[PDB]
Amino acid sequence: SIAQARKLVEQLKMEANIDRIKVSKAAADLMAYCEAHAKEDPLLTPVPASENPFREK
Amino acid sequence: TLSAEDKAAVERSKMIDRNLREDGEKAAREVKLLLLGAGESGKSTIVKQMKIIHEAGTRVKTTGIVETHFTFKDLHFKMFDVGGQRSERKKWIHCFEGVTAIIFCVALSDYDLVLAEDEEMNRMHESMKLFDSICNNKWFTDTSIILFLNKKDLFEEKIKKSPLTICYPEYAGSNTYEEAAAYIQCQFEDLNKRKDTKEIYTHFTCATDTKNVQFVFDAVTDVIIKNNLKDCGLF
Amino acid sequence: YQVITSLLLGTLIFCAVLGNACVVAAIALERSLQNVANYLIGSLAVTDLMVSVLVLPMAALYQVLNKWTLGQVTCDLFIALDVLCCTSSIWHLCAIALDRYWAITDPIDYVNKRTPRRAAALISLTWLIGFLISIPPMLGWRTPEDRSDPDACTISKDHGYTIYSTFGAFYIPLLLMLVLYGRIFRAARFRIRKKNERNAEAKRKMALARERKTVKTLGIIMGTFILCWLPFFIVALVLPFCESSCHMPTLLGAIINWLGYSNSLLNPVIYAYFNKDFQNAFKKII
Amino acid sequence: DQLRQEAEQLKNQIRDARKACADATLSQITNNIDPVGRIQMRTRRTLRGHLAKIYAMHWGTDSRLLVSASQDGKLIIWDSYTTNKVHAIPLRSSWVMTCAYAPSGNYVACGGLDNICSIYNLKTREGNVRVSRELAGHTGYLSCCRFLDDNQIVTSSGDTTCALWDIETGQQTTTFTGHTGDVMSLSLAPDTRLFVSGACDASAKLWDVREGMCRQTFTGHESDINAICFFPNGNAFATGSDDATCRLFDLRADQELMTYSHDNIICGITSVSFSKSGRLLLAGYDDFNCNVWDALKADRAGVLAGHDNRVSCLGVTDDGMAVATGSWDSFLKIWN
Ligand SMILES: C/C=C\C/C=C\C/C=C/C/C=C/CCCC(=O)O[C@H](COC(=O)CCCCCCCCCCCCC)COP(=O)(O)O[C@H]1[C@H](O)[C@@H](O)[C@H](OP(=O)(O)O)[C@@H](O)[C@H]1O
Ligand SMILES: CC(C)CCC[C@@H](C)[C@H]1CC[C@H]2[C@@H]3CC=C4C[C@@H](OC(=O)CCC(=O)O)CC[C@]4(C)[C@H]3CC[C@]12C
Ligand SMILES: CC(C)CCC[C@@H](C)[C@H]1CC[C@H]2[C@@H]3CC=C4C[C@@H](OC(=O)CCC(=O)O)CC[C@]4(C)[C@H]3CC[C@]12C
Ligand SMILES: CCN(CC)C(=O)[C@@H]1C=C2c3cccc4[nH]cc(c34)C[C@H]2N(C)C1
Repeated sequence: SIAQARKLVEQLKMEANIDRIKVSKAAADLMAYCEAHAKEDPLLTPVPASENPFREK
Repeated sequence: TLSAEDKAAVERSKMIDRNLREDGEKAAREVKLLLLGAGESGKSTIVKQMKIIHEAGTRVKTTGIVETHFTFKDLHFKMFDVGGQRSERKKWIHCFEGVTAIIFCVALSDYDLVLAEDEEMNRMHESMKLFDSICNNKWFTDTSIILFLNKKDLFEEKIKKSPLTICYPEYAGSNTYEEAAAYIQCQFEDLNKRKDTKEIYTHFTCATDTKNVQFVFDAVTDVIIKNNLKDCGLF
Repeated sequence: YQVITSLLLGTLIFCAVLGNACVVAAIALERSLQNVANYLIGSLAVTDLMVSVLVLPMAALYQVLNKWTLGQVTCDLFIALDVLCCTSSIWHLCAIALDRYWAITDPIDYVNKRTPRRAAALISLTWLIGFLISIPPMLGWRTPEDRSDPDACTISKDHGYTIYSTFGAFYIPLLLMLVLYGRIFRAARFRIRKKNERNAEAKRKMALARERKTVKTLGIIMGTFILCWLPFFIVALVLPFCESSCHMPTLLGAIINWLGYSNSLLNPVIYAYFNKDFQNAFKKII
Repeated sequence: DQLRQEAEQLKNQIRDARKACADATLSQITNNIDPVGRIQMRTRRTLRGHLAKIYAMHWGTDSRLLVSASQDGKLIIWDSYTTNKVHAIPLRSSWVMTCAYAPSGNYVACGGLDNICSIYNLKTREGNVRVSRELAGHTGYLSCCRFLDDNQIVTSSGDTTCALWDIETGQQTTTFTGHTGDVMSLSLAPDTRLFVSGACDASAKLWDVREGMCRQTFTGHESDINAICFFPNGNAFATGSDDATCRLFDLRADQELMTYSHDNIICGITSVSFSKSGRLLLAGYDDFNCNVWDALKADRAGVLAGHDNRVSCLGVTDDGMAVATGSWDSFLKIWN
């Protein structure tokens, strides 16, 4: 099982060379996406039954 | 509401529901059995013994699951062989919850043999471990097991040549087919932790054409009768 | 005076109605409780509910007031509903016994030929027998003594009619139930009978436990049926043939009538409030 | 050989880089956010007709038609608005544990213990559904399948390998290897260029569809991952496992952001999906309950009780109007 070891180490070294951003930036980009699309989310903010396809036509 | 398209849609839905109910009623009239065992454990021999003159009550080969459909004495059986599923059992073993019985096939002649993965692992011990794992699952706590002890003649020749003490160090008895076979049958039955709920039916696979299928039929009818008795409060 | 009897009959009727309605509702709104046996248990519950909401209020009003204050036509309607709904309940017990006998003795027909149509046919036959026992008195077989007393509601005393109704409502169902449950008791024992010493002892203890369980269950079913309906039908068969020298106390007659009526309250307990599936469904509802 | 030394050295280097990129946790960043609050959902439609345990469902892109797969060998196309069965496809093998509905709405796929992914043509001249192609080549049970396109479908099976199929030809265009355990779930990125797969080796891997190699590996769970779903943004994904924990991983941060676990849940997650905005994380559990999680707060916002056996499949419409949960009780419930 030595041939697969070369492939595994190549995979790890290819994974380790990617560019990474700060976790604060990632959390901020998730917050921005959630707040920008919050008004467009029927489940988060209940929709009136007039335009609710599953309650009234 | 009163539109033609809505009426057509509801009519199609009702027709589809009728077809589904008919198909479900037809499928409920079938006894489902799960076939298990080791690799060369005589599962193929048992399956071929089932399919003699009675079967079927550009497709691509599955090789994942094989369904054997046979009818014996006006009873429809569907036997599912999952030998070709080389994967983790716990991720799909719950799909077979609700089968009438489990046909566990173990070869008596593999006690001397060992697995190819490592020398210090008997094939019979692997079969016993599989039987213990499958008999005490949280899904098969209510399901009876039909145990088949295949290769009785090969087992007799092997024990006449090689003793049973290698497979069972604690074994102490005369090297004869009857005593060794009874000991193996008792060892497999002692792995049933759910004694009060399920029953193990053991049969020694024989060359006679209809005895194995007859044993399966008797075990299945006994299971159905005992389930009815339990429902009635009489068992 | 009669307030205690009024409260006792009211609570008995309320318990019977509540139990039967609960069983019917549980079968209706539960999806696991949708098989042939539970359909028969639901039809029995419906029949007992009809007994408890159509016959029991009028019987209690008759008992409390000690006289019939509803009219001769209403008296005939009461007698007809009483015989029809109670014969249907007894024949539902018989049909449940027959279905259990078929399920235990014939696994092949249990798997293949057992369909809800069989349950519907059994219910139809039970109600048809109830009609054939309760309707013929409404059409003939009425001596003038039945309506001779305006302040009374008594069944026909004709020997032929009393034999026909009493036998075809209790004694044929009783004999059929006894035979069916004896055969079921034989089959259950046959199935129960069929270190090493420890395993053998454990198996023997298990076999005696199962034998005790089956004896207890069959005893419960048969003893409930007997103690509820046998005392009434013995009197219903003897008194018509004994015109004199067999005066019947009102207390004992009312007691044997209300034992028969309370069979409808006991039936949901025996057939629904004991098996595991119904208990699980009721707990899920609650 | 000696390759394990530099293998663990590279593992340590990756861990050190991930720790260096971790300056503040997601909770600290989102602390000032007001809570989404307790969320009220009631069953609006109850789709009836399945006679066995339901293992998979998938919504249409029109947010009205959904496909469900169950052990009775039926593949029913529902109309969630009117509770009408548009189609009922009889499967050759009744052991089906995945289904997908094509984005174009023309095809439906399913697969199971049989190692074949069957493609069914819904829209045909005669109006009767027929098996378009049967995709064979997997050596394990098909766990998940997603229509990459009207002609491409990506599958994940219990042979530790995900595959990319060409439905027109029927051959595996690309095979994605690298997983150590059975691959249980699969989710396509919204841009239709990447996908993540959660396997039984307690890890999730990000794959490049065109290039066909594992870009990233995320190892946070303590048990096998049963469910995976991208964030609507496409830069994150949530994973459900038998560890009774849901974990939000970020592609760019290359590590875990939030853990969605409670002391009162000890049952594994079978299904995971996000709301339209991504603020709600809906997860199905083995205790026949679905918990709505504040994806940015790790606080439960609601419970979708109403199933009896075990919520096995769960999905949210593209328009986000409703969420459908199918369970082993043979009933699919639209919640909205
Ligand atoms: C001398 C030696 C030995 C003998 C001496 C002593 C020991 C035995 C004495 C005789 C027995 C009397 C009655 C025993 C009741 C009893 O223990 O019941 C058990 C549990 O119930 C409760 O806990 C409570 C009861 C149910 C809950 C209340 C239901 C509602 C009541 C009011 C209804 C109206 C208002 C709603 C359940 O019953 P079980 O465990 O006794 O055993 C069986 C039962 O006898 C079979 O009839 C039944 O068959 P089925 O007809 O298909 O249902 C079986 O399924 C099974 O339940
Ligand atoms: C009309 C109403 C008021 C009657 C109320 C009483 C009944 C519920 C009684 C009458 C006869 C009784 C039965 C008489 C004897 C037995 C055997 C007894 O013993 C056992 O456990 C059986 C096994 C064994 O003895 O080894 C269990 C209860 C049971 C079935 C009894 C259950 C309760 C019954 C049906
Ligand atoms: C097994 C479980 C379900 C208990 C069942 C008990 C019943 C059989 C009991 C409960 C209340 C009893 C009743 C309470 C009071 C009376 C009034 C009593 O009145 C008289 O005897 C005097 C007036 C007359 O009848 O002329 C007659 C019996 C009766 C109807 C009783 C009949 C038997 C009943 C219905
Ligand atoms: C004064 C009370 N009355 C007149 C209404 C009765 O005698 C009732 C008539 C009955 C009766 C007669 C004959 C056959 C039968 N099968 C089932 C029953 C039945 C029910 C049975 N109830 C319990 C008492």
